[PDB]
Amino acid sequence: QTQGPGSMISQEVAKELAENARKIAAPGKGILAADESTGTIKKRFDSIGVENTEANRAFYRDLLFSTKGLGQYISGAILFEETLYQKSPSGVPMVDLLKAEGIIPGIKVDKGLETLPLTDDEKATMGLDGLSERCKKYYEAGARFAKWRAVLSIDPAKGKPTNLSITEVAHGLARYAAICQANRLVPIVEPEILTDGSHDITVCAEVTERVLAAVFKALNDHHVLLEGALLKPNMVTHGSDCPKPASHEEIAFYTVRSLKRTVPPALPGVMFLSGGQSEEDASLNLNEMNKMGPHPFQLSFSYGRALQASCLKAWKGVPENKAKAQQVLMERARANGEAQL
Amino acid sequence: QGPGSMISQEVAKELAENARKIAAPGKGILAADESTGTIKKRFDSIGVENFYRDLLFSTKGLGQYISGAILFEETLYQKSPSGVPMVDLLKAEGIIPGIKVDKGLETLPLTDDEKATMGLDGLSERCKKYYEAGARFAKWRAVLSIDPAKGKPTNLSITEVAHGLARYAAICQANRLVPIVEPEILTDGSHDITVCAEVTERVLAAVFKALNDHHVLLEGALLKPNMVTHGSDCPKPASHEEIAFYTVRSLKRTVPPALPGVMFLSGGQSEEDASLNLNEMNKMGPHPFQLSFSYGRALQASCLKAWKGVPENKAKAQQVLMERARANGEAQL
Amino acid sequence: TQGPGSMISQEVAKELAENARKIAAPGKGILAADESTGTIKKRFDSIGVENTEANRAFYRDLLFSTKGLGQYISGAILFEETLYQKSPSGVPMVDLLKAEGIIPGIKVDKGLETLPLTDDEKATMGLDGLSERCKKYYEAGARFAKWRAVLSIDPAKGKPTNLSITEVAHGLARYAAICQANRLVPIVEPEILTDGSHDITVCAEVTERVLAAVFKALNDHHVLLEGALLKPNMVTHGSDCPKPASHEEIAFYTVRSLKRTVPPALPGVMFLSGGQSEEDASLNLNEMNKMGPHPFQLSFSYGRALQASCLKAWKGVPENKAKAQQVLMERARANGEAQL
Amino acid sequence: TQGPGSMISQEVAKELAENARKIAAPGKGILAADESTGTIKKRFDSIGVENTEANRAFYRDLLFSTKGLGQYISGAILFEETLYQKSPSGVPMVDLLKAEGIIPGIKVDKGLETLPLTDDEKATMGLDGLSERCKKYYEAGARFAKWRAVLSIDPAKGKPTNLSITEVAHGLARYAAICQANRLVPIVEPEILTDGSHDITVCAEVTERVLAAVFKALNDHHVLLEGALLKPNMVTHGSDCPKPASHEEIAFYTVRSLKRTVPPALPGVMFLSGGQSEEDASLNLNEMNKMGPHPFQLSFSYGRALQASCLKAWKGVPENKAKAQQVLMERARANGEAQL
Repeated sequence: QTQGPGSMISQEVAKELAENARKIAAPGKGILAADESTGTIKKRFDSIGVENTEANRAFYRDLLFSTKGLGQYISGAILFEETLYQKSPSGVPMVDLLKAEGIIPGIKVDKGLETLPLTDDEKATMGLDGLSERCKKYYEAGARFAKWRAVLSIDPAKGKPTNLSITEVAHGLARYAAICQANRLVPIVEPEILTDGSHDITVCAEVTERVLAAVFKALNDHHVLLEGALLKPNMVTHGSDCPKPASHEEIAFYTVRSLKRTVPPALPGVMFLSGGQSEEDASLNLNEMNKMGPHPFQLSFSYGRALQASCLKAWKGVPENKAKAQQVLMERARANGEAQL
Repeated sequence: QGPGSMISQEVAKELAENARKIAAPGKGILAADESTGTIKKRFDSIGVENFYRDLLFSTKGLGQYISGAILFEETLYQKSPSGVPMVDLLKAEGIIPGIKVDKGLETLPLTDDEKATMGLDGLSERCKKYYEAGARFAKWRAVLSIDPAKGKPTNLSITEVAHGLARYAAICQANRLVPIVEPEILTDGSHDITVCAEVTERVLAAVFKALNDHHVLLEGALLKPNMVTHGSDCPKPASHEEIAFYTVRSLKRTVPPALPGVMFLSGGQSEEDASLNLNEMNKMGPHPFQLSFSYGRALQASCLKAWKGVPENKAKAQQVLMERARANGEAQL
Repeated sequence: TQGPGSMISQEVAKELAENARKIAAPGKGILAADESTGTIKKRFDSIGVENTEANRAFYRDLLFSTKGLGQYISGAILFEETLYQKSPSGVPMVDLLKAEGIIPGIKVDKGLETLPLTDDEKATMGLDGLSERCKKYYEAGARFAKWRAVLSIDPAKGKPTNLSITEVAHGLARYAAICQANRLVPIVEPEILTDGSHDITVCAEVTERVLAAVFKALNDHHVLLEGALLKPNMVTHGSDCPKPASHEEIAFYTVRSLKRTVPPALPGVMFLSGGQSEEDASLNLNEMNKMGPHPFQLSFSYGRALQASCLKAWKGVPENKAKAQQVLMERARANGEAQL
Repeated sequence: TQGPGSMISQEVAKELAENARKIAAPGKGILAADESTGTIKKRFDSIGVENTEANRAFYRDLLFSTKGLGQYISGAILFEETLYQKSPSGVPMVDLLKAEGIIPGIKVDKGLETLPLTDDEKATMGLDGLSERCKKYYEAGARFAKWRAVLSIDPAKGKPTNLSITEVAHGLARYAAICQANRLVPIVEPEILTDGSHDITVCAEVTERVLAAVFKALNDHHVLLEGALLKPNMVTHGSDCPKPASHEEIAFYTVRSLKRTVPPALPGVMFLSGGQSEEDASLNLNEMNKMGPHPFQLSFSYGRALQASCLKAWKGVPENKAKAQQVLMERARANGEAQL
């Protein structure tokens, strides 16, 4: 009587998933969000007088990924599907640039949000249909991790998040994570609890701990390998309309505590969203968290698109401005990494 | 209290009434809209190749014996050679259109090939479109296996099928479609009828708890399970009376009587075996829900056998189609 | 190939089913005669009677020896003392009940205790030694059990909380399985209090959630629904609701919540009636029965106030015995026929 | 904001965390001296000593009066009598313990009972009266509790079934919450027996399912993990397994199963061991500690065999006190050093 090999992730894949997961959530570093859609790229390119063409998107993302030494501060890069199959102007596959900097490619694989019937606009995350085939293709193209956004909200008067909300989120997250790992992708698990409301931080801690207990029990039920998975929740914070906002030390305290109360330490890392300005509250919050411990999980940042805002402004679509632009990107990347510690 | 917490009185009434009509006394559901390939096996006994849908739909009086018809999506938008939409022909007969909306099966990772049913993505939009085109019920098939040595059906299997069914059902009702819930427990294996009874009760308990959690209106839903039987390689086959007994017991043990009907899958049985089993079930006193057995395949079969591929036999082909529809229908009374 | 020890035996299943069917008779009801020494002290004081064991025996003899009472009473709840007690003329109480075909039963829980770190939400205690108690009670002639679980409705405080529901359903399932392991019919009692100003739609919602969880739990614990009974509260508005539901509304919602959650294998559903034929509960169950035939039998578990006028008529003095019994006989009668 | 009644207070949380941290000391272990009157009657009969309260008191006093014992002992399990016992010089046993910094605790469950219609799978009884017992125990000086749950592994029979796991988790979480509501640290004890021929991978799989369920339930019942301790079996092959695991494998899978399921807020995990320094468990725990620093402390809860040599050195002779204590001391020392 033994466990069948078909019931476990193989040695090869478990080692790959663990190694990649560990590299992606590096404390010195962060994930570059370079996955704007055509529609979002239009707004950005417009701000600098650049025409939104496929070729120019290739110029822009070559500008990002070919920045010499970026991998010292950037652990991974989120790509739009177009970019995953795209070559630079000089003929170099985007994934090859990333590889040259040791930056790990990833991609969003969900199909967005849909209201759960008979809830007060509480949301399910869709995308399981054809997800395995997508993950296979993506891995073959060079992606090594996935994203999948789930959303919960807090509203005590309306009983949010309802049981159904939490059940759905946990199930979707677990299915998506197992499917990812079946296709050799590290899943980034993302139960995002919105800050909408005037609840204070203790409420957010309570909700967070309940949601995370549920999510990890679900991950265990679906045979998800925590050693090859990552967690990206919101930090534990007061609601945006709370009249008594938490301090950075408090946010650090409650976030570390919720994680330690619910996250098994087999999970190698927990990441949080930062808007990529080194002085912003998310930086301060994470720095305060790192002052504590050290922890059973690596802490790291997933950077919003604004990280490369100045890079864009420096470049302006002008070839001659590449070096300058890339210099700027480095200094932002470095400074955000350093701000964590 | 509150507004968007409940199904409206209007919609709940429509769903309840349509579920009632679908699971009507003395009637069955016609399953004769079939694909290109699957009618090669069907044709090659009658030996014609390539109107048929017209032959099925233009059969006057069929509503007496047929409560619903299963259509493909394309058929919903299709018109008669006289410009009449197929769904308007079905409507004139009082026959309710329905459609299978799941996207088939996919292995649950790290299980021994137990299956998730796929198809929630875009499902709500599809359902809205189908209602607009005239569909009033939907069908979703989940599959589970029995294998005591391998712990099948596993907790993950049961959990996934219950989740997918409840999700599907809630979405259907959100788009004014009656959901037909089909948790199919395969008869593979050597287990006897007591094992199937035990598993069926566990599965249906999980499924109806999930349906409650997802706010599914039972009054506007329908259940389509296998009858409870011995496994196909079982050395001690169950009698008709035993099948009746354990099937009725499993249902009474797990299914709230707000559900208007239970319409059994053919499950690999003969038409007359299924008829006999249902008869033994009817012997077992009045039930809180309508019980039906499936026979669309047999109807389509004998109609095709009458047709033989010649345009001359149309009338005859329709007459027998009515006759058999009657015989099967009245067998359920 | 399922195995013997995984299911209630045929004989015991038959016994449980038959006793359950008998307990939930439509024209009849359960007599609540299980006053504690203290309660019975109170309303013995109400008629100037010294609360002694002998006088309690007099009183319950007077109840259970009413000739014909079995036409309107299907079961009787006893205090433990009474289960082992003889009438003053030497007849075992259970023998008196058996002569009238009245089935004896008894409460087996040990009351309520707050769930830690909840807002005063309650677990029902009583599982320790419960099996042994049921065995002995059966041995003494008991054939059904009672176990009160409590939940509250409070939207502002998220009540009933998931932990409340989970605890109640676990404890109920546990209790019921043990009962049946000792050949007792368990009366499953998830009582949802009427505290609050919520209207009837809120109570219907909560009742349906709670009952769904309860019956899933009963299934998880291998409980035989065929040999069990349910006694919930009727679905109603809150005691402080400004817009109260009507009798017809109450019937509609109660029947609907049951049909939406209770599997038909369950042979009966009982409700609390205060023992008067004209009160709200009677009219409610009446509207319920007017609403066509049901998968479950509907019945009444009468409160200790039913035999009150019998006690007033008795006044402890022996000469009134017959008289007292007459009163009882009519009372039950009036309460029986009113259900249908 | 969150209600203060929804959380363990700062003072109590701090007390629980500190006591838990002290109990799960890596260089130490828990002394088990909670024999009942019968058990101690057997152990005394082994060395020709009359089993009286006087002699029991002498024995307990000899154990707990060992000066310096607090170096290798962080806790002591007492039988209820011992908690209220005094030395011949009138010093409370718990005060002797306090002087050595050794923390007292007590087993509070009421043993196992078969879950109905299971193949003799066991529920743990003891929740009735548990809160009151815990309050009294704390008042007498108790600071931790023990509660043993038992599961088995049998693939052909589908053990541990869902009901077994569900029950174990429910009982453990209720008990944990009640302890913490009375300021006791609960040691949570989901014991998975080694009966069977399965190999270590099966045990690991089962352990991970069981622990996942236990910890979800601990969360559902608002159990403060910072003030709790876990005491599972090590992950090993079954006792009849033909292909036994190595010490390194046992360490690997045990550590893995814990890291896969146990949140790092839990200060420590303790395993069961005999009083033998070079026994399997000691080498296993040793192999575990070598696997770098862990998110929780690893420790030992010793069996009643630890003091067997002390008990034998005593010989019931008062003059033999001083030496016997040395025998315990040494016997403790090795056991502490064989862990790290």
